[PDB]
Parts: sequence; C-alpha cells; structure tokens
Amino acid sequence: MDREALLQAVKEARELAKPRNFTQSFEFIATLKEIDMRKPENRIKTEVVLPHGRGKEAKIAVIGTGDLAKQAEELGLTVIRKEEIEELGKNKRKLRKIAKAHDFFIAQADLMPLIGRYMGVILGPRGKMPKPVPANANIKPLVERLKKTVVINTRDKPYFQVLVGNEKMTDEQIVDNIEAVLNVVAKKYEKGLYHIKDAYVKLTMGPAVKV
Ligand SMILES: [Cl-]
Ligand SMILES: [Cl-]
Ligand SMILES: [Cl-]
Repeated sequence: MDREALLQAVKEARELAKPRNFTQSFEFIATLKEIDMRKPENRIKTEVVLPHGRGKEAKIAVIGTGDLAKQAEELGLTVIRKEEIEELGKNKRKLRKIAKAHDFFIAQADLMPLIGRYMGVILGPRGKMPKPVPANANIKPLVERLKKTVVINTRDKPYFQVLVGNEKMTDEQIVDNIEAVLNVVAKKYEKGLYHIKDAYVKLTMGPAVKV
C-alpha cells in the first residue's frame, strides 16, 4: 500500500461522490488481519496529530482556574471553572450538550478528582475524559496539537474508521494525513502495516473506494 495507491483512492473517492450542500469530510477505513483483538494489548486507542489538520479544527474545552483559565481565554477556548464542575454534575443534560460540542477536554491536574466525581459519568463513556496538565503548564502547544488531532479506536474489533480531512483540502494533504494514521498501526504491531487487510477512502456521503 504505497502513496500512489492512496492518492488513487482519494482521487476516486472524491470523483465518485455526489455533490451535497455541505463540505464533506474524508474518512479513512481499515480492517486488520492476523491481530487477535481479544487481547486488550492489541486494541488501539490513540490520538494522532494530522499534519494538515482535520479540515475544520477540533473544538477544545479547558477545565481550570487561575492561569490555566487565563490561557484558555487568550486562546479563545471554552472555559469551565472549578465552581461549574459540581453544577454540571447536577445538570447532566447541559453536560451532555457541552460534551457533544467539544472534541477534547484539557483539565488542571488538581481538578481531576472533582471532575471524576461530577463529570466523569458523562465524559468517560464518550471518550472525552479530560487530559490532565500541571497547573503551571503552558497549554498553547498542546492546544495547537489537539486542534489537529483525531482518535484511532478499534475497540475490540479488527476495524477502525477515522477522519482524515475534508474536500477543501488537496489530495496530497489527505494522503499525508492518511499516512500519519497508518504510522500508528506500523508502530503498534511487530509486522506493522502487514496487518492492514483492506483499506478504504470515502467522502461523508460518497462511496468507499478500496485502496
Ligand atoms: Cl501524532
Ligand atoms: Cl459526545
Ligand atoms: Cl493534490
């Protein structure tokens, strides 16, 4: 599965897709062979920074006080202050809304207990448990990475699908992004990309094109 094959798949996925009145995203899909997904160690749940980003930036919320909140404000992010944590635990409807509206959460490390007690019941099952940072952290670099980040998640099945860009990006960009995703698999298993059984590219409402 070389770059030429990937470009061909992206190109055809783009061409086959019917026009729709929204900007469609590119999705990359892979099945795995000869990997025992019954062993938890073989499962993948890994963030990947896409070199050209997602198409539209991921939305990030920050749970923090003091200078963490200041930084979040300076970066234009949703801020959830310490007082709001208990409130959101009460108002789970609102918490669901906030969870849906964001792709990643960053949290002041010392707030993790409070977050687990009150918000984790909603965030955890959605895979949006916050990632902790030290209270003195400069979060700008992390935020910039997360804006371009997608998650590869197989759960317990030899399959994943992941966002790799949108149609306003170039084919070359989509392929770079797909390569970044594949590198996770390459690094994960002893024989790496040997374990790719079949791979596909599609636009949101277009057909899946096999690589
Ligand atoms: Cl990465
Ligand atoms: Cl969600
Ligand atoms: Cl291109």
